[PDB]
Amino acid sequence: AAAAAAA
Amino acid sequence: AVPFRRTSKMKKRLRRTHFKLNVPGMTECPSCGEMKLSHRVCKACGSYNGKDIN
Amino acid sequence: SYRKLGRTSAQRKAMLRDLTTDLIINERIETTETRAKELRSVVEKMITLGKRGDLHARRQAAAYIRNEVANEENNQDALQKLFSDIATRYEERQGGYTRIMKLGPRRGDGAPMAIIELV
Amino acid sequence: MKRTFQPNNRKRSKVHGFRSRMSSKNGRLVLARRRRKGRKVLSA
Amino acid sequence: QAKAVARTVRIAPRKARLVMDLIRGKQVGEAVSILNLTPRAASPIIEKVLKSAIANAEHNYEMDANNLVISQAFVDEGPTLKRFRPRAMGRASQINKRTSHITIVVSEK
RNA sequence: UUAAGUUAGAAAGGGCGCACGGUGGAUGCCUUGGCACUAGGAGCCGAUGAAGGACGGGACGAACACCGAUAUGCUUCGGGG
RNA sequence: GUGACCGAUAGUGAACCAGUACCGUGAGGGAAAGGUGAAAAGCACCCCGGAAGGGGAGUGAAAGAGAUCCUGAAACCGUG
RNA sequence: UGAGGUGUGGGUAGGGGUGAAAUGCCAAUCGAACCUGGAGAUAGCUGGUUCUCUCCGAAAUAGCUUUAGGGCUAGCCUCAA
RNA sequence: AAUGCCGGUAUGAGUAGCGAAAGAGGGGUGAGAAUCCCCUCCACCGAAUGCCUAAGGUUUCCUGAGGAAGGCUCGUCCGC
RNA sequence: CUCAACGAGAGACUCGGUGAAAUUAUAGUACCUGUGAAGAUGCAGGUUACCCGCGACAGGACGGAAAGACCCCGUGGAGC
RNA sequence: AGAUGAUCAGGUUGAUAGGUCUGAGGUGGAAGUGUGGCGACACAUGGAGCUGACAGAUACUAAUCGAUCGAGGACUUAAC
Repeated sequence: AAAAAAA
Repeated sequence: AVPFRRTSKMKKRLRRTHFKLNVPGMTECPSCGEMKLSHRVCKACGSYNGKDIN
Repeated sequence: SYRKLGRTSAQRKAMLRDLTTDLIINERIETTETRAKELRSVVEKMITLGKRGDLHARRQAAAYIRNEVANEENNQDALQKLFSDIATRYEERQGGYTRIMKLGPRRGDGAPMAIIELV
Repeated sequence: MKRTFQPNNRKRSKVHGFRSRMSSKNGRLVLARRRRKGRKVLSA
Repeated sequence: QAKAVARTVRIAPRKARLVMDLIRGKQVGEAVSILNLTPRAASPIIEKVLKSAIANAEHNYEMDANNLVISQAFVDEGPTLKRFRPRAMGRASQINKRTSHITIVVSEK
């Protein structure tokens, strides 16, 4: 996936 | 926006070369002194060319 | 170009009217230097309005002078003071009714202060 | 906003009070562990 | 030679060095008048230390203060008072209330 | 004096070494307290009101300890000067 | 009464007003913090300073011993 | 003006409650709240493992394995008789 | 040498920030005033940014001194 | 937007007062072409470059922040 | 000209800025008085009044007194 959704 | 390496002492001192501040334009007051910065009323005697105007 | 002095235009007008009237009563005030430079032209323009002495110049000056008492136990307003004392005092002099004398910097903010006086 | 702790002394004394814990053996064991550790405040 | 030490007055040392680097090496008659006009509000504290040193030269040794000159003008650091400033999202950043030792030594030229 | 060459010194500030200081509580001494046990004793206190607390009591300001409107205490019997 | 047990980051969490301060509604979690000198003899008095803090003069064996106060390292900050 | 908002006093407690149903909420915590114990759970996994010198010195192969980055025995190393 | 624990101190750096929204002048105190007090203008809220009264806090209320630390600056002022 | 141009206020800029944080092996920290754990500020060859700052931009430092969430493994777990 | 430095025009044998006067441009017929109307309003005085940075005159005001930096010129060779 490699989704950049860092919180 | 994050420092990669810490600044060394010598680089910090080289950057602080121009951080110093200058001597003001201070001159002899003709009434009493000493001394009086240029183009301002003297804080001691309250005179300016040359009346006591406070 | 005139200065903005860090204020809104309405605040600029109100502060300039306050400083002009306060210079007109107390005859010597101590402000910052740039406020003095912005104030002196307005003050000599209002003295020039007081020079004419007619009703229209007085009604022009009434739109700028705030309603504070000038002379105690006489009930004299500032607007009467322009047309009674200042205009008769500066009848011969053509301009240059104020001078600015600089003081040292202020303690709290380093602001260069100045003495304003009617001469 | 409205946070978690909304203080009320009656609710505090009704839920965490001395007589609430003395009314069951569970709170009696709570007070026994409180006395055994030596805490100055035994209950709310 | 006379010496006056401030010893834990509330001023950061880096701000005191900005005056002390230029006051160093001058005659004491041309040193108070520098401090009066800078303004740099650590300079009243440096003035107090300087007048203390000149008075210690006049009273304890009689060194004829019109001939004095500043010899040693080092600034040291005192103990730091630790304060905490609340930030966004509960960060609790640290604030250092710095403290300096101001030392002025006067002597003959 | 000209022309062509060759060198030193330059420090706004900095580097290294040395000297003199400040911050700090590591180290070294050092216990006022702890940790294991040994030889003995003691192993229960309470409706004749327990364990534990709150509130108070000193000429004097708050707290620890002590005491309980007889309140920083009160008797009797011994020790001691 | 004894340790081929510890010595203040160790040893009980706690050598110090410690299950205290503080955190949590609550059950509960839970610190940091010893050392002047033999004797306070704790710097009378003078000067600068509003005071704090200094420099002399005294007490002290030592004042660089002066209230987190024995010795005082290094990181760090400075002056030549 | 209503399947309305809101105050006070109460009730339902975790293999549970509550849910006009989202795996939502139950003290900034939720496909199973928090605290204390079993408990120093276990980890074929990752990281770390503190003074010096001398002598000798590998392997990354085979077989088997719920075995494939683990293990056991052979192969290779070292010391003694 | 554990994204180790505790304590101290740097780098970033005299950098970001100093937290909605009007101040100006003249007198007073004071060692020190843009920030404290008084006066005169000007401005803001005004189904509130006004009055009181719960829950809650608990002395924060008043007077006289004080300014170390806390007022994200100063301070002669304060809910210190 | 074609296609952007002015004006007002707050920050940014200067001065006075106060003053952090993420990060950080040491660092006197150029470019091109190659080489190399196969994508170099530090290696090789060459080309350039007096020392120290201030205001801006963000291409790189496989930038920082979270022992990748995807994929696989564990004879790990949990929910259905 | 410009964030700040810097640059440029100038510092009392002088027009650098402000004020004053006269103009350019802008806006459009100020206040007061009088006339007509019951009045809202219109007309005359009057291209009036007002005018921020645009010009030209004018030292009336501020560019005061002052202070700081700044070289005594190395040696050979051919003619002087």
